[PDB]
Amino acid sequence: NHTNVKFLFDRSRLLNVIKVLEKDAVFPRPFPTQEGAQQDDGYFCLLTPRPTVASRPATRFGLYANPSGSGVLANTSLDFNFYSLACFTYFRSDLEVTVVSLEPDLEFAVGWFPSGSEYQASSFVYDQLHVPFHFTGRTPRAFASKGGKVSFVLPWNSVSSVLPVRWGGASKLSSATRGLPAHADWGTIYAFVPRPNEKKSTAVKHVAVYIRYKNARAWCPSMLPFRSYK
Amino acid sequence: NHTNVKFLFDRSRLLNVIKVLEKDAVFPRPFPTQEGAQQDDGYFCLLTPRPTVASRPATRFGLYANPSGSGVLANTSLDFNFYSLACFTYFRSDLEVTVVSLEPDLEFAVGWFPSGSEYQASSFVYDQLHVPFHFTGRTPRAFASKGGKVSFVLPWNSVSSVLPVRWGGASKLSSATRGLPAHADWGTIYAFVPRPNEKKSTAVKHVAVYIRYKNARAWCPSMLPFRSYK
Amino acid sequence: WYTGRLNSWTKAVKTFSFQAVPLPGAFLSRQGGLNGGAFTATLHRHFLMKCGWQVQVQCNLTQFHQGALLVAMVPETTLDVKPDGKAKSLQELNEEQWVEMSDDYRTGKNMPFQSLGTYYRPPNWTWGPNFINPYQVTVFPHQILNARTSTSVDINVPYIGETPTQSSETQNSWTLLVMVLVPLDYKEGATTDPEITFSVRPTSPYFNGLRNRYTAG
Amino acid sequence: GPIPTAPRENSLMFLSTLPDDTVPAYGNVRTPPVNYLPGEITDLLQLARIPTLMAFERVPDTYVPYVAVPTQFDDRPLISFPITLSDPVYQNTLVGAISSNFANYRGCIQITLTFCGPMMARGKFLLSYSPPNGTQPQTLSEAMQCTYSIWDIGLNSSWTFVVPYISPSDYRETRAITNSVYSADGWFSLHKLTKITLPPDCPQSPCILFFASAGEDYTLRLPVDCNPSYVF
Amino acid sequence: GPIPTAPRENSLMFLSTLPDDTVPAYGNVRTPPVNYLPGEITDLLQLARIPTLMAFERVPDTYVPYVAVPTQFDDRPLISFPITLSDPVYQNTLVGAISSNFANYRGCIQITLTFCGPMMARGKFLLSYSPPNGTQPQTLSEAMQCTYSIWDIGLNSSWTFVVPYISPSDYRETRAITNSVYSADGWFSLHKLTKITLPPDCPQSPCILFFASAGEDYTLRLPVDCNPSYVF
Repeated sequence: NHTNVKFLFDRSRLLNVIKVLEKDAVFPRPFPTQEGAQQDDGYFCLLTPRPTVASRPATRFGLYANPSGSGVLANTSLDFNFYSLACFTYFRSDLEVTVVSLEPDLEFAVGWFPSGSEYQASSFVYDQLHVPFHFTGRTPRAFASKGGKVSFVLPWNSVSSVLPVRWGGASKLSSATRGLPAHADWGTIYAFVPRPNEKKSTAVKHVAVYIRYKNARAWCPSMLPFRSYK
Repeated sequence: NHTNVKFLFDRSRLLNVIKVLEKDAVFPRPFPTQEGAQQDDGYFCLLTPRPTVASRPATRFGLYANPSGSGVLANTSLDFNFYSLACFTYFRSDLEVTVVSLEPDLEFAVGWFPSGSEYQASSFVYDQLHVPFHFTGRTPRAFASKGGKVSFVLPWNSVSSVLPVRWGGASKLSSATRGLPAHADWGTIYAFVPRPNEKKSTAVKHVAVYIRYKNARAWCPSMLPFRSYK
Repeated sequence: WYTGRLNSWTKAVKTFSFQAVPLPGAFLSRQGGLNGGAFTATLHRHFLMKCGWQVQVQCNLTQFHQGALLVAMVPETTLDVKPDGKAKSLQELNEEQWVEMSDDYRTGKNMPFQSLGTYYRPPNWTWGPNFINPYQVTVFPHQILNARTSTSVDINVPYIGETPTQSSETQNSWTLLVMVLVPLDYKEGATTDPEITFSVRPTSPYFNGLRNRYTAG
Repeated sequence: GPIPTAPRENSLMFLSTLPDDTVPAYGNVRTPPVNYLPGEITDLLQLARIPTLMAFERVPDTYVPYVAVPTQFDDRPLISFPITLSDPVYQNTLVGAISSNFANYRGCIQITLTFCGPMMARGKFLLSYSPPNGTQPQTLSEAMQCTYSIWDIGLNSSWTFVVPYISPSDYRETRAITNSVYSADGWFSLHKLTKITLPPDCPQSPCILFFASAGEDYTLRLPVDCNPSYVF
Repeated sequence: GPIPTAPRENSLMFLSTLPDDTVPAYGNVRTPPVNYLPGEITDLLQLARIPTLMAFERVPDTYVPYVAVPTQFDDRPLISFPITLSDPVYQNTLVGAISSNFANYRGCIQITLTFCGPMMARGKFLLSYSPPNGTQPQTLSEAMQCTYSIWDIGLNSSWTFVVPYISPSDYRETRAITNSVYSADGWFSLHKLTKITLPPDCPQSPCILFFASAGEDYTLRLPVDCNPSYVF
């Protein structure tokens, strides 16, 4: 029974590593983007097996094999395991998320919103203490003790009927890039510390992400990636 | 079914941040208040979505957009989410309370009393150690280990049949301000450390508050706040 | 029934080379000298469409000919565009005459993408999800074209799509391609460089909406 | 037997939307019955159905919930707008406000119009809807090709109009961060069909009003947290 | 009564393949029905059954999925290879790719061949399989002792061939870190039986192709994690 798609696609795998928020911060802005902006990177990540760049959907995958240069570097990701696993033009399943710290004896919470929405900015001031509004909202916020462990299951949250593995259409009449999907994701995830911005610290914190597919289904078989004869 | 008021009003949201008690302390006194009093602020908070100032009911909302000045600043709060959510002249529901620390590895307990009562003052002396009486009483006192987490549900505790969202009457025959309700709250909450006052420390501690509505109902629809065209 | 002319086979064509006809997109450019005349314009006055397809091929070899051609229906392909992100021109078609294999297509490397801008460093592109696997093409609905027995092509693919229906000017979920399995060879005197002709038929369409003729953005 | 302690994977956590209840604190309470209050509410659809009045910025900071038919004539529509809830025109309607607190919607949109003018004046009007295309239609000729209806001035005073629900999905984006097929759905417009009649000594410049309401199949989804900007 | 707390031996742990579920987060959701999509997939065997084309490095970086019958004659087989999925020849077949993601396999292997040449030419071919031994057989005489079959050129154009499943175990190693009995299973070869006929004025050098597919009893086991080398 090992060949069953359900029995195959029911295990956790790492996705990406992200830093820990310490302020409201500005969300990344679409491309092309000019210099001088205050948008910060490496704090927000989108839930999607397909390639992405700088927390946004993408078509071509890249890597920084050349370290030297000038400018701002970017994040990238792609589910090597999922893509190599099998062939399916279409796919749908519930996405399960789990997070574990990568620093000694740390405590924090996590925040999420589904597709179509966007990060909530701005901050309040309580008794001379500034706190971003993202602490409270309509959507779940999770809390864990020191050490840390977070787990829950998100339901399907995209308008499209299924998730296209290799799509070839366009999304809009003008300037739309061919083949770039629209909402093939489960939303965005982010982490933050329940402390006022006034007590920000210089040392950076980093955290990994693991995901798991539940109740997977597929359609319209396809091809598999080529491997060299070198 | 998402449109159902019950399915909507069943999630936790932040309310306010307060300091941690270290002594008996004097309760705030009604307005107008003259200088030289020993009443201290930022320790007691009332459970109410409607606007409040200095831990007391209020009519007009204010904010300290101008930091500079002289005198004593005040606390304020209003459930942005609840007010923007919908329209209902009347409302009633059980109020659920939850508290989490905002400092590293802290332990404490919480204390509460319902409407109509007031803070119990004065302190005893045991074997040359002074302890406020608020430690013991007729009403619940909660205890948690280090790190901290507090949760419980309070039943409805006000004489009025429901909670008026936008009221326009008066409470008393003489000097009563029009539209200011009387007991639209679930009581007052406060936090303290189980240590003698003799061992007070200078460093301040701060704690947040989260609330959640259970089994909500409404009547007599109303209007919604205006938004500018700027 | 719409008919179109493709480029003519020549022995100079290498192996794994190909050309494709993305339906219904090719209609806009009247690819291969094809003019439906009714559906082509009817699409303009509507926005949403949902129909099937039915294709055919022809190529006449002779007793003293040999070769092998691969024809298949590959969905969700995006090979009908230049690497920049612009579809090829008629001059470019007449020039190339064929799509030659390249590591770029093997890896999905040079498929269209958005430039990052001045804020970012230049990333090194390595791979993409629209790669081409030359050998495993046979998996999809397909047929062979052998000079000794190549008669014609026939296929009937049911409708597919991320949604029950899509916009006409953008939708592309089915595509026809031809591949040269064995390079053509023959003794001189018989039919030289036979032509390749294609036919297309939609089935059970349902045009949606109503508006004036679509206007360029 | 002893506690067969099976440790839980991720206990000792706080979660915002945990459905289960908690421990009671001060049970054994009694409450005053509230059956005497009428006008109970069940779902926001009750308020969403009741119509309200839209508005437009004054023609060259005062938005106007009415439009007056001009004496001048042109082939372009007199008033039109895209059907997109993020537009300012809906930015104060009850339907728009409620929709602003959800990820997506589903169903038809209902529009109503009203006339306010003289006694012995008559005229004709044409209502039309146009799905999205390269650009908004301009000429009444181009609009006529699209779906349209005839509204006579004198037959009735409110020729109700409903935009059919058309989209290549099951829902649509309530807010449009970037223009997309699932977000915008073209535009709607009104055209003056023929010159109206000006009777003796009656005032001029009649007045017309428009109202919007959610259709019977209107439905929202995926609640979110509000923007607190209105406090400012 | 009070919680008869029975502490668990190793709770407060995170495990990759824990089968049980977790707490729902945003329940009470509805989805668009997807019954309209045809071509549903159940197991990878569906793709594993469909045949595909192998290839070989060009005879003295271009692998070739075809072989042409030469005019020269020798007793050695014209094309042969070991039956080992790790070999390059299978390194792009669907069966090979799928097998590369498992510890072990089980079942028979199916092979198909096709001819592409002139009209008035005929010939004979011999197919054979040889279990492992000291070294691969070379002469058609030696091969003839092993299992073999006769494929006529003219009777049909694809004389399907299947290698029987033989091994001293229940499975075999999908990949061979070191040569072992359970890993390799000898070789398979094809021999030209007799000189083919060259008719008047027909072209020369006919073309032959080979295809591979998993047998009806083919089965994998013990999934593993992939090699991500293909990204480079």
